[PDB]
Amino acid sequence: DEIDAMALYRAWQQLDNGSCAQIRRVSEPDELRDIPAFYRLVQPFGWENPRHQQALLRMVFCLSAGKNVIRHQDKKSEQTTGISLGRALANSGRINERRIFQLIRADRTADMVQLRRLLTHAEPVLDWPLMARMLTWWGKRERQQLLEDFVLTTNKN
Amino acid sequence: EIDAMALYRAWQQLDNGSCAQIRRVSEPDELRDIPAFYRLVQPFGWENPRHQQALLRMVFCLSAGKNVIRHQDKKSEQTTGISLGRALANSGRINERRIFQLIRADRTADMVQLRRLLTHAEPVLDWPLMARMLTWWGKRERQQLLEDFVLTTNKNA
Amino acid sequence: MSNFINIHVLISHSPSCLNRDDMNMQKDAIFGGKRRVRISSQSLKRAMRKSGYYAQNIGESSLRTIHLAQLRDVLRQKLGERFDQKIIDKTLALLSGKSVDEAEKISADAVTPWVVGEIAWFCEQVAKAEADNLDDKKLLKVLKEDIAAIRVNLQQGVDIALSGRMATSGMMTELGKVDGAMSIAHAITTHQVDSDIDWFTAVDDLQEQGSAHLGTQEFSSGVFYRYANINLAQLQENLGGASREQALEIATHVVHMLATEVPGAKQRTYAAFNPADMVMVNFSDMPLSMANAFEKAVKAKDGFLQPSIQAFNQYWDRVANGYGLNGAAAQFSLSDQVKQMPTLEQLKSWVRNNGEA
Amino acid sequence: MSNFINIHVLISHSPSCLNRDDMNMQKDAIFGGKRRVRISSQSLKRAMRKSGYYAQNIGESSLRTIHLAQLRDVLRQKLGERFDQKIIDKTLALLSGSADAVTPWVVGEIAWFCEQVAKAEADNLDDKKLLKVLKEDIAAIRVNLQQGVDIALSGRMATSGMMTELGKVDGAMSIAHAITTHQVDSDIDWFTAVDDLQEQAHLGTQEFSSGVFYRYANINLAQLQENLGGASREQALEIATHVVHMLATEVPGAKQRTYAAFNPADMVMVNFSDMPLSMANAFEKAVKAKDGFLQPSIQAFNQYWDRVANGYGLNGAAAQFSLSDVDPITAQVKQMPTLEQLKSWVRNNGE
Amino acid sequence: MSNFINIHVLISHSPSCLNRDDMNMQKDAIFGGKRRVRISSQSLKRAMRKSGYYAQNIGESSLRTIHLAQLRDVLRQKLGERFDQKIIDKTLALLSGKSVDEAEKISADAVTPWVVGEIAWFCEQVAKAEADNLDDKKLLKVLKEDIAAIRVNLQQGVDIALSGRMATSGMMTELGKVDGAMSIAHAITTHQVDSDIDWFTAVDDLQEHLGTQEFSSGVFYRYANINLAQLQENLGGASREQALEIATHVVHMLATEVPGAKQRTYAAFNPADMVMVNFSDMPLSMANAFEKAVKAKDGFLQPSIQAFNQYWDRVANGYGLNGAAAQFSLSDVDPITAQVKQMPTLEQLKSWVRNNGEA
RNA sequence: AUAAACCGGGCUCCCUGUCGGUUGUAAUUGAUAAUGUUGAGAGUUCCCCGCGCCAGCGGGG
Repeated sequence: DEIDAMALYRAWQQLDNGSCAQIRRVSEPDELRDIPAFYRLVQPFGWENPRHQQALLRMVFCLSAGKNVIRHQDKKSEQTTGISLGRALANSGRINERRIFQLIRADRTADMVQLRRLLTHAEPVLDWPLMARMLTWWGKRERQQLLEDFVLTTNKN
Repeated sequence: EIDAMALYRAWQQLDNGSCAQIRRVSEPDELRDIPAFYRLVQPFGWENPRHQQALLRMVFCLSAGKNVIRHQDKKSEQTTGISLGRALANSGRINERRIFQLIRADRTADMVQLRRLLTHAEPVLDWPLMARMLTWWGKRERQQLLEDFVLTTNKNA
Repeated sequence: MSNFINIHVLISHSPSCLNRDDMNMQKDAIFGGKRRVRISSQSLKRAMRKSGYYAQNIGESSLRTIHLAQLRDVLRQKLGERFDQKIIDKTLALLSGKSVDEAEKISADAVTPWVVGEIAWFCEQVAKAEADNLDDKKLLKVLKEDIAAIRVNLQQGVDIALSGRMATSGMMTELGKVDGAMSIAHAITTHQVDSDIDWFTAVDDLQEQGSAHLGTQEFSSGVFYRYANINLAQLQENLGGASREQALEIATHVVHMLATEVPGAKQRTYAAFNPADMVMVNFSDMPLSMANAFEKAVKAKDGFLQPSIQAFNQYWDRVANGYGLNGAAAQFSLSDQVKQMPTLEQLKSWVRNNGEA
Repeated sequence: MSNFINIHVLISHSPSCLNRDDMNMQKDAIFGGKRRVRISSQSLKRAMRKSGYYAQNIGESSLRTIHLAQLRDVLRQKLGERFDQKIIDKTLALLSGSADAVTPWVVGEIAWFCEQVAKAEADNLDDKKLLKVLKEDIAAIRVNLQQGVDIALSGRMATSGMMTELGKVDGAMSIAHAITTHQVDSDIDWFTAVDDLQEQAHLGTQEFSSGVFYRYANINLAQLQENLGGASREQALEIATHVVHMLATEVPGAKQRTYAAFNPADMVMVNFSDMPLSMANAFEKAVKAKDGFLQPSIQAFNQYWDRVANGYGLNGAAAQFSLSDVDPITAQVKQMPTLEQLKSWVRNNGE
Repeated sequence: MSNFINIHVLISHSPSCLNRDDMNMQKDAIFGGKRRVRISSQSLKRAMRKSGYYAQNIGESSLRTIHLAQLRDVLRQKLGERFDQKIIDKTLALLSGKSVDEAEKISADAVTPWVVGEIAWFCEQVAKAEADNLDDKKLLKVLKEDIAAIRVNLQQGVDIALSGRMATSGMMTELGKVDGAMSIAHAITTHQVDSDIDWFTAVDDLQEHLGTQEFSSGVFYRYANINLAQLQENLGGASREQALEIATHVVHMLATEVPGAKQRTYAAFNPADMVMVNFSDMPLSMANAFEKAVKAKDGFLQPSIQAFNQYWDRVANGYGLNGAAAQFSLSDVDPITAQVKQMPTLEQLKSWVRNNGEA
């Protein structure tokens, strides 16, 4: 029912350099639909179910920042979730607050483009399945929560 | 809407002279320069300008030959029949890059290339579904063609 | 005759930042559920007030301040040839409600508008009152008699005649209440705007800077809808009972300025000196804005300008028919019952002539 | 021939602040669990009553004067069981210095005065001193007798001089609070005050927003006719016409000099009924934006009407004027190209 | 006489990356709802400021810094033969509002433009004020009386006279506040641009990993104007003709200078294909000529120039612009109607500008 | 005609001034699209008019 995020992650990690190269050339999420290698990548992960397509398009798009741009790290046994996207972006020390500002205010499509730029720039360390859920919904609530996590992190750290 | 199987049956029973005369075009609009065309497509609402573009495409593909496109009805189990992309993939005669360069090919470049693929592959398919695809023929129907092709090729291997 | 005059402007700006807030981000507003970029009314006002067109066709502008010491010295300087120093000081005191020492720091209650002409007139009055050893509250009593005589002075302070003034202290509290004759709306864009950001640096000519964090400046371009109306009667009153012709004159200047003046912010580094591409003027018995023409935000097609102009025109047709608005209207446009005007000057003339030339 | 007229209006305002509270924050209301910007009943009604349109078409109506002379007979046998004709005729003569019906607030106030006159007769109080005691009240009622239509439509002024209980005159028109059809994203303006003598800053804030407002009003025709001395339905419908016009054009005055939200309404529907009803529940589930808030709001209105009108028993002539060409409403509701045509339609009882 | 001089430039660049941000991305901007490529006004300014042409026809650039230690040392070396070290140190300390020790690092509040001529002048004043036992406050109030006398020194810092200066510390707050005479806009393309991407590598000569760079070509619209009166004022009261000469050099530089970025690897050394100069009472930009992004036909250049010419026709007729105007262009096709004098060469244009638009 | 009725929270206000994101970088090496094939047959060509020995001939679309 729910999309496997970790599977897709590892899949993207072990992808052949040519396919990765072919996917890395999209400049917009929907362009992934122009690319054979993409469908081959997401076929095992429920692409054929319309419910999961938009979601998958985002996931891959962000991953398409690089083969190891998004470093996944498991959460600690103690805490209930791992590192959030905002927090990681803030932790990188390379992302300026106004970037997030203009991100959460961006139109559809544009936001994902911007996000991917931020990911290449930061090479964040985060709980990937968490980010994946976030991308799965990606609405007002989530954008806001992103900026909040960023702000509070940058505040303490 | 436009009756498909009617147009197909008309094409199957057209006289060989008209048939060969139609095949000879090299671009859909050239069909407008041919009488046999008008007599063929008039019973199916050519007179309504909304339906014209569509018809021009459909016939063009049919113009590959009187028996290049083999219709086959969908099985009662299945909700839809064999789409074009699946058919092409099933042929074993088409190369992925032909399809890729097909969906990235400009109005017009596009139909010519498709007809070449049709003659080459002589596909068995649910014709009215193809007809619908040709009725709309926009970014997502093209992308869907590529999807079906790639995914079928991966499935079958 | 119609009391109200409506001025609509569609003007398109190249990338720029014509107004910002406490975080130096472009001022915005939500309309139709989508973000428009906004140029506030006060900004437009001050733009027109301090313009050179104003200075050459309308006259002197009010002087808004809170530093009665500085104002003291200024007033001494430009009135010293007509009045005694303490006649001046006295007048200042009576109007401000604060004692005019030779202190170098004297604070009013708030930043208020000072028309110099007005103050000169009050200086004549206070001179009189000084000659007859008259008590202040009685001078007040006398002056409350004929307020029009004081408003006649706002012809050397038209900007207050247009935008009004509220009074809180001194005799102004009784004599100074002006209700503005011009209503003016915050400029907003006819389309959704996602603002761009400039990321700049400063190269230090004495050290090869390496890693650095770049400064940010929000900016955007946009097609703005400006709207203002003028209440002719109230202008006439605010000016001391001036003729309709003088009102219409001032109105025409407001049209010009609303069609040409652009706030000054960051213009030295973004240069958005664009004239307006559409100006329509419309006489009416009840003021009405055309903002709702762009509530459904304009989607671009070959730009935002033309689609905006057409949105405008269509809503104008629908409202004119719907509410039966037969009033003189004229439209000036750069692009190929409303009288069309080839040049801005023809429009201006039309307005001067009460809308029938 | 139904008693109530219902007026529904959808009007969109560009960025502004038409109504705020003691903290200079825009007025509020929760509906359907979500917050809507509000413009108070008070604010809007005042907007209407103090307007120039009202002044010319209500405050300067023909029916605006009540001539006491023509009211002698009816007055006297409406007051005969409480007072002798002497005391009555004396009173009426005092006030002033053919008709068969009389407005109740008239009868009430006249009654109070009568009582006073009798009271003064018993003490053989001099007439001069009598008038000297109640100069004020005389002036008052002489004023109120010149403003008939106004009082009939809107009710008594907040300072009227009315003494009795029948003097507590309700307006024939009831005006609801206006709320937005949608949840609002409120904006906050940050401004400064440049000191032209030391431009070398202290910022202040004003809240503002834009929105699609649903105005609702109803008119109690019977009450109107009664409080005009038994005037005909045609006349009451005339007045109603004027009220429709106003609810479609008049806008509160707050901060309009600096925010100028001078907008006309985009939809005006009039609807006759036996029971007056607001269509606010069309927006109980708050409108979501789709190419603006206006079209979806209008659509929600129309479809609410379609869904519940007949079931709620709004069987009565109904017409709709609208600028936006969205999916039309039930065949039974007549469309109107012009406000003026809607007005005329109302004026002739709806056909 | 007209107070404002407007400079419009259409200049076409071959594949390049002339301005980028902290993420190696081309600077862009949205106009007419389509993406233009952008070159920031700062970039243009500093490219002009530091150019060779400026060095040969205007003079030495201002020295912009925030490091007062280094500045101290510099000022010593270049002025030492004229003043005691302690007069220099004191002048710097008074202007900056910081204390000039023999401290290794002494940082101002911000990067400010300094002119050595100006600092010298202040050194004289501080010296006579030293000789007269006059106190710093009184010195300040005295100097405040004749500002022009300080603005004359900006003839050795003309760039400051053009782009201005702000101060937040020291006597400069009262004295060194300069209001820029030249307004200049970000350069944007007249058309939509979808940037290309160069995928590159580096070959390791001792063994047997791809990077990326965004680039694009584009037809750019440069705009600037100069406020003659404010220039004259900012230069101490200089002549209208000296003003016009400086404005002329700005025309030249805006038509020929190009930011240095990525140029050694992309070499977009193109000159302008159209330059129009136009005299005016109220400054106006022609950017709106390209609000409707220019569609290509036989290039972007020709249709951009025609679009320009048309808008200028519409705006000039519509707003009744009677002002001296002249246009230099490398294209042959139909220009602006006859109130716009045509110039075959750039130098004829510049002469026409030097001559207040009558030659 | 309901703690109701009658019933504005209302007037004034630039967020302004200064600022190159800059230096360096082959995508490169290997690769048949290849085997098999009459376009044969067949006078229909839709309209007007003229002539005719009614076999057809001719003029005009």
